[PDB]
Amino acid sequence: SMDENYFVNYTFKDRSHSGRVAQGIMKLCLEEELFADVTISVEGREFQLHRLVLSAQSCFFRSMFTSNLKEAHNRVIVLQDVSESVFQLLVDYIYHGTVKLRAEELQEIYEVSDMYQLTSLFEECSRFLARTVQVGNCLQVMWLADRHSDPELYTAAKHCAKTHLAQLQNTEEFLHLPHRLLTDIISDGVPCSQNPTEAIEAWINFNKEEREAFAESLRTSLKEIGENVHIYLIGKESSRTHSLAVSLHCAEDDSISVSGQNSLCHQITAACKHGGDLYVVGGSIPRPRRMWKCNNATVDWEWCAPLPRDRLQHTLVSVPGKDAIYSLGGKTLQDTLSNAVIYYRVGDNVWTETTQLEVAVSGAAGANLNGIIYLLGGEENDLDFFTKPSRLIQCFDTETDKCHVKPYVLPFAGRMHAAVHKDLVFIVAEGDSLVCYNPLLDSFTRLCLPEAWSSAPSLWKIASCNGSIYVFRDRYKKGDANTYKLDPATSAVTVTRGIKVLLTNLQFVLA
Amino acid sequence: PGASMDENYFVNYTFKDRSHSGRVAQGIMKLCLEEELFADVTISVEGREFQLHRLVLSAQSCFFRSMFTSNLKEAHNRVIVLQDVSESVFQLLVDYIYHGTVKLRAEELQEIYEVSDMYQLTSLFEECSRFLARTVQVGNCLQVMWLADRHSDPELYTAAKHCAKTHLAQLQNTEEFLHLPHRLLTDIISDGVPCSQNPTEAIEAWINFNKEEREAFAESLRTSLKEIGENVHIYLIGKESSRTHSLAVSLHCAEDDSISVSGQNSLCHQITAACKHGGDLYVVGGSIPRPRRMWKCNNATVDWEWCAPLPRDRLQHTLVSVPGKDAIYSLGGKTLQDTLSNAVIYYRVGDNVWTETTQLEVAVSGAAGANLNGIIYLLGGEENDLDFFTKPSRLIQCFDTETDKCHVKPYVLPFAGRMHAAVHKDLVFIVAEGDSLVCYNPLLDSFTRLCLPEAWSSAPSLWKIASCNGSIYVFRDRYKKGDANTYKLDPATSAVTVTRGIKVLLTNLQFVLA
Amino acid sequence: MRVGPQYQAVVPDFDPAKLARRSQERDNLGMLVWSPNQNLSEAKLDEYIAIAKEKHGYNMEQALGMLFWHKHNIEKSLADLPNFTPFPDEWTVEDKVLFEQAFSFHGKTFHRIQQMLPDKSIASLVKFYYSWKKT
Amino acid sequence: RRKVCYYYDGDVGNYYYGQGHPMKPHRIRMTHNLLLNYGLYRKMEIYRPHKANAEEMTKYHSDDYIKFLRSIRPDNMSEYSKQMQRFNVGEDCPVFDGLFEFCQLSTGGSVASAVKLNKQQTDIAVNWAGGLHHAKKSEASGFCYVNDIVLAILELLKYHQRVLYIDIDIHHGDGVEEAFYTTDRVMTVSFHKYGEYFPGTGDLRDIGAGKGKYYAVNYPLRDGIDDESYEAIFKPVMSKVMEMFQPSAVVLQCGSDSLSGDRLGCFNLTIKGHAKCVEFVKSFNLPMLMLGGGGYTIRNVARCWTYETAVALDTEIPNELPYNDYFEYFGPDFKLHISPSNMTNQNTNEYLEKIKQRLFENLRMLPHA
Ligand SMILES: O=P(O)(O)O[C@H]1[C@H](OP(=O)(O)O)[C@@H](OP(=O)(O)O)[C@H](OP(=O)(O)O)[C@@H](OP(=O)(O)O)[C@H]1OP(=O)(O)O
Ligand SMILES: [Zn+2]
Repeated sequence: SMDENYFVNYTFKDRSHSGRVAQGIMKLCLEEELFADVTISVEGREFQLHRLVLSAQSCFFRSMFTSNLKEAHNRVIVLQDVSESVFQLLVDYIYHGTVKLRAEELQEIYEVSDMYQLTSLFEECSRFLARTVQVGNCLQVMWLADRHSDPELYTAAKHCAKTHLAQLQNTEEFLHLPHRLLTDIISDGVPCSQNPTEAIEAWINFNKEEREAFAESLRTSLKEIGENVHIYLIGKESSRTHSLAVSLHCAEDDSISVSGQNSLCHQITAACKHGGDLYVVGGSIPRPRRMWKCNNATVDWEWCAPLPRDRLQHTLVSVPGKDAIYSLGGKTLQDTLSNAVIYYRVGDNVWTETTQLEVAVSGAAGANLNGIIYLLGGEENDLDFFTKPSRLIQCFDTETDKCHVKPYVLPFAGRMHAAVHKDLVFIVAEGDSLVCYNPLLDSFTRLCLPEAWSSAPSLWKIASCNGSIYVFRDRYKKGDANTYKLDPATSAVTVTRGIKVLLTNLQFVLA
Repeated sequence: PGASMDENYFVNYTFKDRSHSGRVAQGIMKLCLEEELFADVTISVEGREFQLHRLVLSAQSCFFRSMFTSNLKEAHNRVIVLQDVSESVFQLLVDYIYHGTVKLRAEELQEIYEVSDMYQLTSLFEECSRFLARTVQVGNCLQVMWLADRHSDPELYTAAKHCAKTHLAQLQNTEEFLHLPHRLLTDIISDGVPCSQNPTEAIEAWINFNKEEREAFAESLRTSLKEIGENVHIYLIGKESSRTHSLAVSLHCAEDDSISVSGQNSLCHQITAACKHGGDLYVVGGSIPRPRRMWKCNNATVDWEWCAPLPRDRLQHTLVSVPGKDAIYSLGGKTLQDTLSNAVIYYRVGDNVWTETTQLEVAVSGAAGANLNGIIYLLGGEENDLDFFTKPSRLIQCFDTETDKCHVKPYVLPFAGRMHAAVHKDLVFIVAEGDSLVCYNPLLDSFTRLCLPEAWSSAPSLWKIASCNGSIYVFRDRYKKGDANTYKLDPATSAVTVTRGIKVLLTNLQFVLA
Repeated sequence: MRVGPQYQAVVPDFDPAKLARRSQERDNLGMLVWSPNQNLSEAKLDEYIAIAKEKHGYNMEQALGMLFWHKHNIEKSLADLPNFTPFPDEWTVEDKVLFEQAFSFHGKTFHRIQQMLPDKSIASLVKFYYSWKKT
Repeated sequence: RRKVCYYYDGDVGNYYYGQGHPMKPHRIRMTHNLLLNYGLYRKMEIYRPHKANAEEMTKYHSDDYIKFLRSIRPDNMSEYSKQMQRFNVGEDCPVFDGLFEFCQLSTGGSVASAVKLNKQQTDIAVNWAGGLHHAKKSEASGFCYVNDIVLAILELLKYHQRVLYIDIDIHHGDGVEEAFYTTDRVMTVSFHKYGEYFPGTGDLRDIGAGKGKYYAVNYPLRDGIDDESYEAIFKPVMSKVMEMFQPSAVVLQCGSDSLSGDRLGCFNLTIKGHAKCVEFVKSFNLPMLMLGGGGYTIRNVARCWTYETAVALDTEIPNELPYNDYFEYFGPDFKLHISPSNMTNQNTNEYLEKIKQRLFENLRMLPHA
């Protein structure tokens, strides 16, 4: 400001004022319970609350308190649509901002926060509900999201119910759901193996008299799609110097079977799976430039545009939102780390360069999350001309093309593998450790792991498929091919049968 | 963020909201001011009636919390009368308490200071103390002495003590000095007074004011008297037109706004950087292609001394002096192969050994370096881009010497290129091309352009800035034949006064050190 | 960029007085197979090429190499064309089937192909492979 | 008129680098096959290059390296592990049958062209087989075994006071630039992409050393340069180089891997933009030598080199492709010229202007001839 002088006249803005006010309000409202002026009664329990903070936090309480009714002027106000525990948790959230969310009462908190217009808690409860949806309560969550006009949760429930449409066939709530919900879940595109025609005919046959008129509309609005629960495996055989690309298809029985197998005559430096297509980079390498695209149906190889620069151990991240493949970081042939970022347009077969990274890393783990690319771990550039294992977090916003390094740090360092599941990043590092990373709250939750993994200190590859997390072993013994499925709800581990591939070395496992 | 074992995102976990504090603050400000709802307590000052909320007041100030929780009927009374604070200052305090911003000004500063001390508003009190230390002068240094002594404020007291002891000779005839308590005089003379101020005359005058009561303190005052020498200086390093040897001039700033030459020295090598450490001058030079020699000049002896050579060869690097650790820092610079360098090295005077520390985020060459309570700021300079060439830079890089950690501030300077910066009190004054002077406050992270008379627009010449006893002097880089213009800048009123008493046979002023 | 006697080349010195001797003493290190003739019409050459390619099976290069042998004499070349057979790599039907099987099994690894076709050199196999892949 | 000698061998097309190796020397054969069908050979002298013996190759390369090359065979590969480690023969440059025969053919073509051009018999000599410019003095690199550009230049130096070497391949001509890094008799100008590209040399500050200071010129470029930018940076820099250096012979390395759509190159040049460089160089009326080298999309290479040989003879050629032995390879468009891609040009005007001005400032310091 040109009109302000720091020796006579200037304005003073305090950056710690908001935090100080919040902490003072919390301390004065909870620890001593002072200056209480409105009383709320829930199920016989008496709450002494301050109308100012409640009115500033939510619009509903402001509307009720500013009304001209005698009840607003009354000291005691009764509430009957909430329980004691839920209202206590709500008051805790309003006064502190820290709320302990439990799955048993998530539905109640979701409904009540919608009623009281607490936006942030409603959004967090919606995210928790979208995580927790399973095949058991998919239609109930459909109904809830439609009632409360929540698009994200409704879309998540639609995606979960659409891909398990055959199993929902023999449930009463599937037969009883209105015509609009069925139209929405069908027109989204049901996979061919689920037999949507059986679902349509059964829904019609539930009550033929009152439902026959909707047959033509359902058939016209029907759209069907094909199979992509593929987990791509790139490996090298012990007796061969070429690369083998094996694509596995996951069944509903939790058995994994090989659907195809391809051989490439070139070494591979990096690989990513975009949609249903597999892209590999490798060029008989003092020269990482060539790229080849494999399609499952063709069982062949198609060459794509070469890399604008040849780098070793870069991270290839697939971004279906912008229909692009990103190459981030990576070493150079002169052993100097590079921070160049380049993205490849699948439609136009053209590369482009964007803003460089803040910190150069090589061999990082790249995870795409709602169009934002996270670079996890890798190897930093040590000041004394060498490289050290890294633990920093880098966030790349593809919509804005702006990158920034997170102030937080991973529990471990070094080489790691990242798999995105729902709204979380699961990262597996050396030493049999699994970390569940939530970027919105920016917190870590280590998952317990069975002692059988301690026999050898081998690295583990993690891949996510149709809502299940699979953990693979990098080194396979002769006749010993172990693939561990992980259930994140209870941290259970189940061995999966049906896998027998002569891949001694699993170079890359792609989700 | 620790990896909690008992928390998982599918069964049970703790949701912590980081936008809650800002939302609560904004909502409470809006409700309390724009709509004026839920008014609970009433405060009356000089007949003017304010409606306030006891919750916010008790949340921000402990005095109001203690006042509101009393069992007396006045606490439960709807109206409460305050008679110590003026209405305007209380309005400013309410504005600060609710909104969080307040328009500080010099006319109400002392009253705001005292009242904010009474009401236990720590942040506003500290900011007012800083702003009062900035504006201290010789005319009211003793009043600030007494104020900071009453209010138990060490930083303001130290600043006032420095200003008063560095101008003790001007306070000899002042009426306030004659009435000064003996403890204050003991503290002002025991801190170390320059011998040019004649402290013994001050003691003699103070005793002669009232001999019948101050005679017993004569021996204690004389025994506790501590004196140091004299070196108020602004080294000017430059080259003459007729000679190829750099000539260094050490000027002495008199108390009557006259700058007199104290001595001069000549060196027979090219110098690429220079800095002023304590009372001594340090220069880095050497013939091409080996500019890695230090030369230390002592003003007491007017002699050159050899020091430890630089660890590596550099050009146009920035040298700053950090008296906190008794070190000299070299920041950025260019290599002999025309490549910008981000290497940082620091030299210890006591150990005469150079050591390398962490590198910068972005390498710069020729950037201005300013010291601030141990934090080194790099301003302007040149940065390399597209792709082998250099571009004028406007980034501000902060180097914290305690943790040896460097950062880049999100904001950028109003201009770019080469610039000269001189730290003044708590502010960094930057002068660049185009007759532009900007006052930069790192604490509030804001800039204030300083209007400058059109006499600077006669020629497009660069300017160098220096600080001496809290007075800002700005020099012209190019001296015409017989023309040596030096302006004293008063930042309170942006007034520029031509100074006299300077004769200088310099054509190019390579560096100005303060 | 490395500098040293073990990296750079030994550039000879330039002697102006020695220019007219070395060149006239050095033989042309190449064999001439065709030279342009300005007295020959393009239509006659096209007709001769077509006749050689169709009636006698000569390819593009061999017919013109033979034409230069008679000093651009079209009549003599046509008369002597049937007297010489343009010897190809005698790949029989069995040889083609065997090479197809070898390509199907071992791919473009011509060293392994040579194991099952010992009478065919690696160069011959490579030459045949690129002509075979056209179909 | 203008006499052009073309060096082709029918055996150089039968060498296989390996499975999926980018460099297939068979691209030369259909390059000749297009020449035989366009009718360009009517106005061209065709020669068969002799096999240069190891004595001719020792003028630049060390004797032990050439002894290894002539002694190495795939059937005794395991007996020379230390040699392969020392001489960088392996994954970069695979051992194949006829390695030394291929090297002999390339260097014989280049040296014979230099000798024929050196007798003032012909003005332009065309040798697409050679042009390998990455091989160092005692180690192979970048699919190049024996550096034949340097041997051809050394043959030219016996009569020409100054020889100017012009590179337009996307990669830096590190072998020849290294070979003549301390010589004022050869000026090597190279247009290449800088950054991470192989071999990561040819910086803007690489201007030689010793007597050769300011006698080596490097122009580092960026991704996706178009025809207009390439012409606008080639014409003035070449004009300044020819005005200051004043050469007596030109050796042009018409690398075809800078085209739009290669397997390895990332430029955006079309065939017209590539041939404009050769047409501009040919107009200076100097004893000129063209060699190939580079190029890894075989059909584009054949089209580009057929056009290059067509512009050497100042002969216009039809855009449609006449029927030949490799007609099916050029489908489905069946046209000589290739369209540019949609690649974004990263060579901003300011970047090219600054680089060109820096090069001009460097060239002013070159002493007058
Ligand atoms: O030019 P195209 O007809 O498209 O085919 C080539 C050819 O393969 P095919 O003739 O079997 O299709 C190459 O093989 P060779 O002739 O050298 O044996 C092969 O190269 P590699 O052998 O080195 O794999 C190359 O593939 P690529 O460029 O991926 O290496 C591939 O071209 P496409 O990639 O277009 O199929
Ligand atoms: Zn190349």
